[PDB]
Amino acid sequence: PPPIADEPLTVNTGIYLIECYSLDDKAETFKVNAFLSLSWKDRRLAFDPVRSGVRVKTYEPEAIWIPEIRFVNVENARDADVVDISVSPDGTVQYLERFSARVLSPLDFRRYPFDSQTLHIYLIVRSVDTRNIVLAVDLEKVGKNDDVFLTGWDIESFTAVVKPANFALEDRLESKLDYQLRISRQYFSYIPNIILPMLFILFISWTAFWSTSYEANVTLVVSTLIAHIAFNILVETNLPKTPYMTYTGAIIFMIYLFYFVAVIEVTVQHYLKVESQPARAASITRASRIAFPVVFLLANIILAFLFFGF
Amino acid sequence: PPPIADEPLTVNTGIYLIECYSLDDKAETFKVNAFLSLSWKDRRLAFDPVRSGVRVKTYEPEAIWIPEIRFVNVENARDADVVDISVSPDGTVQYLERFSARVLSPLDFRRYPFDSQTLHIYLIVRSVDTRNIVLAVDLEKVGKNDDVFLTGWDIESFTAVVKPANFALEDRLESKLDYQLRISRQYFSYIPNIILPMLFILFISWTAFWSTSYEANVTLVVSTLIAHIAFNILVETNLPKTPYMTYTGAIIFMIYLFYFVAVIEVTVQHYLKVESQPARAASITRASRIAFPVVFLLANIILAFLFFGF
Amino acid sequence: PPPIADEPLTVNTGIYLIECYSLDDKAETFKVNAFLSLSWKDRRLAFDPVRSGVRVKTYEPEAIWIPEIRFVNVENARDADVVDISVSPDGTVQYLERFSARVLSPLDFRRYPFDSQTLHIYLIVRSVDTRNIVLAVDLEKVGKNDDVFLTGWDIESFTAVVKPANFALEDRLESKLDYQLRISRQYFSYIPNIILPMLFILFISWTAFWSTSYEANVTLVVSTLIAHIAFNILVETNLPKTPYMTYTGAIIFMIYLFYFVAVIEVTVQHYLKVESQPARAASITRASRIAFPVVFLLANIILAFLFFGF
Amino acid sequence: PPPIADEPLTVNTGIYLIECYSLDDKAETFKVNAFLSLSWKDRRLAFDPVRSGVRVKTYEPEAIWIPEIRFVNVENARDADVVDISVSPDGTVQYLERFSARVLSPLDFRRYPFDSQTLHIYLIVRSVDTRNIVLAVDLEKVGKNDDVFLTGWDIESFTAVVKPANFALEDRLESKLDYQLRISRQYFSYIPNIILPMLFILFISWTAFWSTSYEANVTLVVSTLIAHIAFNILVETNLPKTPYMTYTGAIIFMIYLFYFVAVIEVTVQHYLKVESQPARAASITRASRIAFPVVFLLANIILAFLFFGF
Amino acid sequence: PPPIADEPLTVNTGIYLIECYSLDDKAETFKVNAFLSLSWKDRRLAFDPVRSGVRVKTYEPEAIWIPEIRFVNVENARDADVVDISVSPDGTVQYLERFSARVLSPLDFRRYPFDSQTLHIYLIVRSVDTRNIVLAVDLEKVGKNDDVFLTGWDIESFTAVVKPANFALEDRLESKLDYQLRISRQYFSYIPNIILPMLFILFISWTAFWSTSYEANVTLVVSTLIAHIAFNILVETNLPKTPYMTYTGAIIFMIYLFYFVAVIEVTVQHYLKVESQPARAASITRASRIAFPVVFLLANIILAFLFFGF
Ligand SMILES: [As]
Repeated sequence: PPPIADEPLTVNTGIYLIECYSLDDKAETFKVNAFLSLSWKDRRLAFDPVRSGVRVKTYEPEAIWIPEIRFVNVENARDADVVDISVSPDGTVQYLERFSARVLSPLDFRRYPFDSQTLHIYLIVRSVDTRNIVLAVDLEKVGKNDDVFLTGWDIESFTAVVKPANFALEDRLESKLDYQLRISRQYFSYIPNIILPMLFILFISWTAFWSTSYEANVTLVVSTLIAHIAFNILVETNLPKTPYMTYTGAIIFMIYLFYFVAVIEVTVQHYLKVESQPARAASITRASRIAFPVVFLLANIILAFLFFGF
Repeated sequence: PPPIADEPLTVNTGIYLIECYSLDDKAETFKVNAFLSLSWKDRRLAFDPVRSGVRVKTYEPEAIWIPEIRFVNVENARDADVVDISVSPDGTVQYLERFSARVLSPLDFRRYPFDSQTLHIYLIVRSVDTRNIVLAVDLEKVGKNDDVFLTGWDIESFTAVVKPANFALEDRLESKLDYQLRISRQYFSYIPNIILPMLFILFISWTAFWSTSYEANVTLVVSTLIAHIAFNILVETNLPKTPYMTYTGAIIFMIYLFYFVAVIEVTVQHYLKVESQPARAASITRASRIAFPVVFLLANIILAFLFFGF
Repeated sequence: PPPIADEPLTVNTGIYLIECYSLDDKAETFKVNAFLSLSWKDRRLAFDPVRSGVRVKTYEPEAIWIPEIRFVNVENARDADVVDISVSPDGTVQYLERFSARVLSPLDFRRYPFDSQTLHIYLIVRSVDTRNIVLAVDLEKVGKNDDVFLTGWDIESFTAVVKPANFALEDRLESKLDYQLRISRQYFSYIPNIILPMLFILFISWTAFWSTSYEANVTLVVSTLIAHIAFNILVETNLPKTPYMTYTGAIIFMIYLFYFVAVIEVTVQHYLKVESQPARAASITRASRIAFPVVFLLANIILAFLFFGF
Repeated sequence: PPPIADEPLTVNTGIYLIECYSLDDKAETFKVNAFLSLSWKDRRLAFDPVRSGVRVKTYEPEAIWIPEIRFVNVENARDADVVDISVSPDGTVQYLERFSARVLSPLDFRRYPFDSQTLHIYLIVRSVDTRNIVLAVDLEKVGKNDDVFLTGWDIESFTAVVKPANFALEDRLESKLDYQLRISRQYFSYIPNIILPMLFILFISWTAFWSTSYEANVTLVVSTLIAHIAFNILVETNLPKTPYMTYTGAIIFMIYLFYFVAVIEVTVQHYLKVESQPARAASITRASRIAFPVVFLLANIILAFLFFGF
Repeated sequence: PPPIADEPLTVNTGIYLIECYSLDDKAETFKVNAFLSLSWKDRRLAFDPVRSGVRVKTYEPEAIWIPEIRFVNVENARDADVVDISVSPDGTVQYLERFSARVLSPLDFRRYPFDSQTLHIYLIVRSVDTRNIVLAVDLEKVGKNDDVFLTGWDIESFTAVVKPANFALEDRLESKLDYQLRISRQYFSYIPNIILPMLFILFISWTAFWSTSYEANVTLVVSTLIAHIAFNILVETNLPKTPYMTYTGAIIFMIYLFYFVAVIEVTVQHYLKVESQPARAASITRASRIAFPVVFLLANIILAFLFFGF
């Protein structure tokens, strides 16, 4: 029984994030528990303040006509309990629910450990024989507590795109709003636990530039190459199959090279020291001790620049 | 209370993919959230536009008779909320729901990292005492947004087989339609993370063709063979037990060989260099340095051709 | 309101597997989505074909009395939507639902990678003041599509034990039926990925029978022993804690020995070659080169026979 | 509308375990699916057998007053469907539901691999203005099938403490019963997969008591110490953070020592063989070959005794 | 239909923890099952003890007006069954439910293995046209059994902040209470399983201060460094991405250093012993044997003090 109008009826929205959690980088989802605040004029139930009852009248959902506000990017039906409904005299309705649903917004792992994100929540609404435009009421959208969690993410700002996007979808127009959740990652625990350890093994790797024993140079460059897989694999696991290239996947891969040419040297410092030409060998080995850490720290300035600096 | 007809009543279908996600290579499933668009003439509730009400009359599901459209290949009951029902004058019904269910379509991992897929959604409908034929209405089947996600897959085309398949199933005929979702994989993250690293270790493996120390040749060929298991195991994990042979399972296995004959050589370059016949040894070792990388790159053109080229 | 009878009322059952999936070796469960087909004579609602309406009358569940058919070996309440109910003239009822529940049937991993299974679905029904006997109607039990999936398993046959098992359970007799799903595993991906790789490392292991360097023989036999744990652990993970012995757990363990005595040899080929008695040493080493691969392939014929051949 | 009585009304309980499963050592829970059997005299609905109807009258739950029997140690609300209600003439009610809930009973991992357990299910009931005492009816408590599963546990006995525990809880007395599920673990798969492999590596560890090469003794004692972590870590994972000491955590830890002093020896057999005093060295090494396996098998008799024998 | 009052109506709260469990360090949640005890004067249904019925009258929830008490920090809607409602003569209501919900309270891993925690449960209540103030009744808040579990945590005290926090939230004041659950961790299983094993490997690490073989010193210091990752990774897994530094993450990282300088020494004890200057080498090696374990145990007093002592 929709509110007989003279034009496209505006429904006024708003979301108060109460709880945020389980951001799942693999799945590219995250769970939210918030308030949903709808309101619209349904003159059809305006009500003579003095003549009867009081300032505002309380209805159960079954009584009033309520707009079907579906969330767009959600796994399942949003999971909402109704908090209160309050019809003002002029026929204005005040709806408030408290839903909790897991939201499917994409993430950009291009700078992985040092990435900032922008999550979305949507809200469409399909029309009947009066059109429905949704729009935001920013006093109910200051949604976000001073307790909004989201482990391992700094939360920057919950805003929303005031202007809705009105489509035609199957001979019935819908109206979609964009609620924006901006977050930066807490890179850090990525250092003592990934970056640093990763580097350390790389350095030991090429301690075999001050060594002559092939036996203890393969026992050296090869042992460390293994541990790098232990890190490549550790990192690769908590991260989805991007069709593009990650920052850490870059360096984690660039690293794979400095182990190949590392193993190339140790190898050549021998077919060239069993060829009785140690003239050359400890000339090369001697060089490597510079070329490598340089080319590296060089290729990291090259690489790091390539991602953040551009 | 089904619509009294003069022949098999046609129900007109359509699916607008809203969200796509969690394609699960192991489970051979994927989750979809879409619009379901049904429509049929139920002359039984045609309604004198002028004489009463308006252009089109809105019903709740309980009022009208609605056709039971079950999805065929689904784990559980499809999970739908109803968006709107609109009976036209002539007795034509306009049904629209917005379901979300996880769909069990098979995948062909024969070219694994470089595979294209064709997912299916089904929709049967069993008949009563008027026969039901389903068929597609292509304005509600343009289903698929410009936002359809499906991480790590390029989505090519959502179409549908116009001609339904009508069975006899238990003394009651059913009608099944075929909705087709064609996707190609985003192979790539498979290179810096699998293929390349995998190859690199293989090359280091046979750096022991320019070495004479058995000690550092086993510390060499054997250490790399381990890391290959680290990749065989990593790859074997995100991939089901195909009764056939994968492409990467091919080369990942072909590889296992170039480590066995590699370890064969290093081994023989010694029972033949402690047999005071280094005449032969460094004749073999010398050859291996070619035979191997050739036979390999040869067997990869042979293998690769065997899969893609045929 | 149960159908007043003159004897134990027979309810006629049937299950059409529509979808099969998520067989979970660890959990010993599997999920099924099928048709449930019940039927019984309730003369109490026979209905004068000519005198009124038509050939058959359609009821909602609330109207008719329907038998409580519970599935026995199920995690939770079976998850069924009703497809149609059709009372024939003589008072015969035609019930059809389409449930989906996850089923707890045990598996026998005794031949693990090469095992065939026999899954069960149950269906009890408890009685009131007329006894209920269930029994199968084999036209609704041809249940199983030509699309029944079950990844990594060949499906052999869906049948059912016609004769029900009628118990006394708490001063009320119940009647249970046995629906049988027979499957063989798709052993194979177990070869290029487990068996073969496992063997290869074992062979390299005992390449140290043609070597004299203890340094490169422990670097040899020990490195491979590690990789075998990487396989024991890989295999042990996707497999429950059987109180009995698995086939692959056999050979995977038999293998642990050929590494212990392998490491015994290399070890003794030294306290007996530093004891200036290489007379003996390269007599033993020389032998091992046969004893081992023989005793092995021997113990595998012994072992394999012990499991399959008996 | 509770049954007007002359004293504390006894409600008669009973539980028929139908299914048992998912015992979760980490979570200290387990799932059960059983019958709940309640019964009480509500003279208020006694009913003249001859005068009307029949022997016993069937009610829906809404009609009768039923006692709120909550399970105490449960994660969520118990998940029950009602099987039948049958009021006898004298006003006696026969209630039967078939719930399934996951139960939070603690476990004692003190003897871990060789531990027996005693699970609990509770059932309280709070009173109104007639007191409620619960008590057991042992014909409906023989609950437990001949099919009760519980993977990896031998089920010994389902009994119940006849005398209830009646508290005062918030100015209203409750009555709690204790249903006892006694199980022993199927230790075994813990031997070929943990205990044995664990020991084997320990033995190889100290094969370096018959060796003199420090290079191949560290390559020896150290490589095995790693693999022990692979087992410490494997075992530690499927086991919660006990504030006390596990048996296997004992020996798994005692083991850590025999690798420290093992590495101590190999180390000292060298700063004492490069000190040109091999007089002593191969005197120690010689001793270790006994002290170790003895002190070990000794400390295991000491340790094992300490846990089981006391 | 809220209770017509003369001022802000006080609702009297209380929570009897019945069950506690699944504290999830990664998720920063925990599950609780307790009694919720509300009470308020609704003079509107006072009732002439003598004139009618009895001492107290029992209502179903639908009859009375009940206050909407939502829990604040909860994932989903709290999951409550109602235990009893009892209106006293004066119009006093006695409400009692038994909810079970999972609670999102944050934890401070700053002292990780040796940390004490303070969990929160909240309870807001929004007002209508009489204000609602909640407040605690400490006879229904002694909530907590003598059976409160919470595996791997010692439970210290369940109390509550008597003075509520009254906000203005969207032109309607709410009232929030703070229920406090204080727990200390059962550090311990962290020693035989983490701390000790971790240390042991560190000690073996630097057994290469009494060794001269580079081959057996890298096979030494490097093998142990790996095992440390096996522990860093084991520990890092059951612990969230703190933006701050953990205690064990400190020492687990401080440790990474004593392996780098350890490997630095062994390395330098060689480019300085192949430089025919063993004068210096076995002067350094000799020193390390002290500097290390000291600087360590020193840096641990330094470190441990830095966390607990301040
Ligand atoms: As190694």
